[PDB]
Amino acid sequence: HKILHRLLQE
Amino acid sequence: DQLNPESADLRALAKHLYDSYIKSFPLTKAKARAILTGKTTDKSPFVIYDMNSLMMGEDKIKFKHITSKEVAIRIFQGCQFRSVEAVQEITEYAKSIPGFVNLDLNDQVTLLKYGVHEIIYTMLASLMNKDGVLISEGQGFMTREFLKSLRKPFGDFMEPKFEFAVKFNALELDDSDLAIFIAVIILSGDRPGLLNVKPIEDIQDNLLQALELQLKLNHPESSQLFAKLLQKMTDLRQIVTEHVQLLQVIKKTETDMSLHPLLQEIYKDLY
Ligand SMILES: CC[C@@H](OC(=O)N(Cc1ccccc1)C(=O)Nc1cc(OC)cc(OC)c1)c1cc(-c2ccc(OC(C)(C)C(=O)O)cc2)no1
Repeated sequence: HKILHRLLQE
Repeated sequence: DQLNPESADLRALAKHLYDSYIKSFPLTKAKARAILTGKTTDKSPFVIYDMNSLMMGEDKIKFKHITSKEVAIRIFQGCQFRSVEAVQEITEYAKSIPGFVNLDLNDQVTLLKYGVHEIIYTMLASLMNKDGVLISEGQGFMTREFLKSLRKPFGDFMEPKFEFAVKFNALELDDSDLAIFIAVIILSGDRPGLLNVKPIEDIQDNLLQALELQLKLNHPESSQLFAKLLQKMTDLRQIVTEHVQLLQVIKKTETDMSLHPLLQEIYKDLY
């Protein structure tokens, strides 16, 4: 889940 | 406090959620209702009711794209544009839910994966009346009839959402109520593949208590509004089930189409 992780990080 | 809340703690939680909701979601139910009933001094939304008005109106709606495909496909691409932004909005909101960012990062991902579309369809009702939906932050109004009429199976994405929304809108929730309800949905301890259910259920317990108090206070006349609302959470899962089945059809029957990478990621091994 690359993009979701990125969104959660910022 | 968050472990053993009294009324004041629950009210504080409600208010914290309301404030972060205002910050996260550009168009509130308040502003949408003002638009939908004409009780506002902004210019009216551009009405999109057929192929020609779509064409005339594409000018007036936030939709970034490369480029002419058929009308159903163009609407579907629009829906992907909006859905991706909505997922971003909901993800920002989720981070404001007390305790959420302290969960195992894998569980945060799983809660969003399953929760986001449920939240999208919940909040879609805020933008709807029985005749259509506000799009592009209230700049556009796309008619229910037009959306319903799209060639198969694209029409079938649309009408179930409206049917849900008219019933849901009968509950007369406001933004302060919705802010808590959407938090409740995100913190669902039964999502497939959660690693550590207990701290998720701890947070949901508090949210549910906060929702119940908010509904008692904000809707004192509306007896058992908490209970009817909880039953809508299972209805939302059925909307998802049906929606995923239609996406699976599209994936096979429409070869040029492909989902945005974010949306592929959400749907990959969902259930
Ligand atoms: C029944 C009301 C209708 O609403 C719209 O058409 N909207 C509002 C909307 C859509 C998607 C998510 C939230 C809100 C809409 O914005 N349409 C729209 C049409 C357009 O036509 C060209 C252009 C456009 O540009 C921003 C937008 C709708 C469509 C859907 C829907 C949602 C998701 C969907 O599939 C995808 C995007 C792959 C997904 O599941 O994420 C397919 C259809 N949910 O509601």
